[PDB]
Amino acid sequence: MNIFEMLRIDEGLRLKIYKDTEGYYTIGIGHLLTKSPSLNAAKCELDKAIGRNTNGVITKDEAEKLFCQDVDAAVRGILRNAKLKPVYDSLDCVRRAALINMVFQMGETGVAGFCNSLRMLQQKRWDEAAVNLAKSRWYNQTPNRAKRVITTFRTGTWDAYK
Ligand SMILES: [Cl-]
Ligand code: NA
Repeated sequence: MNIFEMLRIDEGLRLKIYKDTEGYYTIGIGHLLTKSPSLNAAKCELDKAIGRNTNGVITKDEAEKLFCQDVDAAVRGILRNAKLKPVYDSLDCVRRAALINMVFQMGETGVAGFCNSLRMLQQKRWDEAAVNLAKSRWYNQTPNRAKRVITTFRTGTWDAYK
């Protein structure tokens, strides 16, 4: 069990363009295509991201390649961010996955704005971090996923993904 398996559980897999929980055109394993309401714009982004004329449908291999790149981009966003890197560096491998999961879902800037939660995580105040992380739009809008990620921070185990 690892960051790829964890996000595959949380994001699912769709080979045709769908809308994410915010209503944004998405494909694959949670690959955001655009925030524009135009499905044509989403199709351009898809074709640009895949390197061929897709007409809104990709293969599982293409979805997994986007997923590889997206996980890498989440880690890169963490490592380049002055607020996120010290937290990441302080965490064990399982909790690092939980932080990557948040960045994959919400982006570097959004997660870097959890300033109190980030301090509690760095100080290994797990129960207090868990309570603070739930005081968020994130928890309220996607509570089942947030609960799994928070449980991962609270326990340092994969128990919520079993
Ligand atoms: Cl959810
Ligand atoms: Na939707």
